[PDB]
Amino acid sequence: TATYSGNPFVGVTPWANAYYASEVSSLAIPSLTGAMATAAAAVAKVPSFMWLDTLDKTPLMEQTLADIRTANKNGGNYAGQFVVFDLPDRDCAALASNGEYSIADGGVAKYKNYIDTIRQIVVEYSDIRTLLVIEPDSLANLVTNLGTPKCANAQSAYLECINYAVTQLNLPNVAMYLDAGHAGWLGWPANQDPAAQLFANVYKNASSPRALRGLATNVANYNGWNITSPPSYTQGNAVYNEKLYIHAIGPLLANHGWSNAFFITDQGRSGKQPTGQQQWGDWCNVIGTGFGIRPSANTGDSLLDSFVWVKPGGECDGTSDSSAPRFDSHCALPDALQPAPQAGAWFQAYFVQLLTNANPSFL
Ligand SMILES: *[C@@H]1O[C@H](CO)[C@@H](O)[C@H](O)[C@H]1NC(C)=O
Ligand SMILES: *[C@@H]1O[C@H](CO)[C@@H](O)[C@H](O)[C@H]1NC(C)=O
Ligand SMILES: *[C@H]1O[C@H](CO)[C@@H](O)[C@H](O)[C@@H]1O
Ligand SMILES: *[C@H]1O[C@H](CO)[C@@H](O)[C@H](O)[C@@H]1O
Ligand SMILES: *[C@H]1O[C@H](CO)[C@@H](O)[C@H](O)[C@@H]1O
Ligand SMILES: *[C@H]1O[C@H](CO)[C@@H](O)[C@H](O)[C@@H]1O
Ligand SMILES: *[C@H]1O[C@H](CO)[C@@H](O)[C@H](O)[C@@H]1O
Ligand SMILES: *[C@H]1O[C@H](CO)[C@@H](O)[C@H](O)[C@@H]1O
Ligand SMILES: *[C@H]1O[C@H](CO)[C@@H](O)[C@H](O)[C@@H]1O
Repeated sequence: TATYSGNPFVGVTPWANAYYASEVSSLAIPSLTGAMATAAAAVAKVPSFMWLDTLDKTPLMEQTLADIRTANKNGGNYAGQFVVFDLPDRDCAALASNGEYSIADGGVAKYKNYIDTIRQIVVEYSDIRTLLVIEPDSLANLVTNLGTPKCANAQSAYLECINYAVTQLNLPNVAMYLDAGHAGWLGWPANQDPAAQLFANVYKNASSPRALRGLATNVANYNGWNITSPPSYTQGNAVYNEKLYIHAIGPLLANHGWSNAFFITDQGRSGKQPTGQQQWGDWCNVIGTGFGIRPSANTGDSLLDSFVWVKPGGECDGTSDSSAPRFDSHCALPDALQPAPQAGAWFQAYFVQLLTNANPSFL
């Protein structure tokens, strides 16, 4: 049951990790009352992805897989879900990056060690199907942000590191999905082909890895999956939702050598449409959002393997504190909820917002 054919989401149930469940029960619930905290308890049972944003997060991955092995040894049929996110000079186009490795200070070698560490864990838990999202906010920058010096200089490192990750994690119990931005980034007509070309090149350059199932879209973003009317901030783009995006880029990938590419789409913060975004490019702790379509493989779509919740709702995108290190001005915009703590830290007011605006509702 660890190995699979076709859609890796079919035949298993994604695991709802203890890490996120702890945050909800210990940081959120003690502050909620009645209907609200009962609804919060339910959110903790919805499976979401765990982010390995630092090397010191790897022991947590092993800990999670141990829990799953027991659950399965205890009759479960669960699969792990993780995000590989520690590229050197990470988020090259961002005003502030929390990435621990730098290309200038042997970041490529450090990244390979990080991948070697993850591989050993996956080989150790060969009995568990592991679903992985590979490096969000990486390759998309190579399509539109080469005008930014940091991205231009990180191009070779990004491609070398991604090749290593994809080849070293190419195992029977693994299913990988390369991050491919979203409709508002690569969905624009002029960006579709250049993007398809790059992703197809990465695939073929890694010798068409069996484990590389396809692409992941809308990660940590808020686009709707199949909304019938275009939000004002999408003006000028015919591809205004994720469904239109994957169906546009799908055939293009085939034209470039990558046939049979499938997709997964983040809907964890897409429940309320339109959102409170004043501009499509606004990504930090956006106001007017809610939990969206629940994770499921019954997508009613030919290209979507599953709806997923990659970015865990409640965990901060970045701080709004100007006197704080790693401060990004995008988190201080009128459509960003404030005050916001450090990236990854629990953001209670944001969690309550998502819970209140949820669709399907939890209340
Ligand atoms: C192909 O793989 C090599 C490493 O073997 C890497 O250096 C190169 O950047 C990759 N090229 C592309 C287009 O992915
Ligand atoms: C959008 O997708 C959801 C989930 O598959 C479905 O319930 C809904 O009917 C769809 N709406 C439209 C307009 O296609
Ligand atoms: C998935 O594939 C493995 C071998 O790669 C088999 O042992 C298993 O039964 C399933 O077919
Ligand atoms: C996880 O749990 C679901 C129940 O919704 C099963 O259908 C699946 O086979 C796995 O055991
Ligand atoms: C359970 O785990 C979460 C995530 O680390 C903590 O925030 C919480 O305090 C508890 O230890
Ligand atoms: C944290 O713990 C509480 C109480 O056990 C649960 O209700 C919640 O779902 C989460 O697991
Ligand atoms: C959240 O963390 C607290 C300890 O800080 C636990 O008591 C609780 O059960 C949950 O794991
Ligand atoms: C729950 O959230 C409240 C804020 O509404 C905090 O005061 C409390 O410490 C807990 O984090
Ligand atoms: C939500 O509902 C549950 C079930 O009655 C309660 O235990 C909780 O206190 C909240 O009111």
